[PDB]
Amino acid sequence: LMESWLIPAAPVTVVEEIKKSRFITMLAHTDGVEAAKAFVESVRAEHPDARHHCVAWVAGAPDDSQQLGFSDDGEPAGTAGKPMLAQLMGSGVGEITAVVVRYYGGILLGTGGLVKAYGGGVNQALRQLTTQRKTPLTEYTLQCEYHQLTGIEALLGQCDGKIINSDYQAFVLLRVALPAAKVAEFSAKLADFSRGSLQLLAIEEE
Repeated sequence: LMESWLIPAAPVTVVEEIKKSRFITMLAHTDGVEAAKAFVESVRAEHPDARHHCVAWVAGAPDDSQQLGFSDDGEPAGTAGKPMLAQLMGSGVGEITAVVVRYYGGILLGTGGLVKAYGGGVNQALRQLTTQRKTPLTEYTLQCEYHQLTGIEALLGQCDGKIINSDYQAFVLLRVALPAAKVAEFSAKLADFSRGSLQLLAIEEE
């Protein structure tokens, strides 16, 4: 992927009136697909009386990792889904999802008309989105002894590190994650803790 990226620091909600109809775009931070799906429910729930609830998202890598998605929910194919996705791709903001909510007003508009209501809707919201940088943790592996477990968890946590997954065999096989800034400080701390016999390694297979 890439070093770091920007993500949403706060949700956004904007509304608009097109030919007596009611379009309400709602943005928000969503890391991963469950997250995206998570608030589609809330926006649907919240507006049962609205005919359509079109979606789109990126689970940001940002635009490097394609955890991209969309949906028309009854609006003419390629007219309520892709348009809003291309805005999210246009923004260059990872980990975000969008929902347009349609309340039919009695007057129907063309294929163009729908595209400017959906694509455009995500466009307006995007003008009010506040962001924040996000440097993802780096992941390494580390084989230690059981009598060093608690000790290592603690050192890890002091370096803003997180123990990803454990494997309890004859020895402990740990998959750790920590800021790439703090690796050298962690290694040093680690070596002093074990008299230089612990060996932290950088993942490779994937």
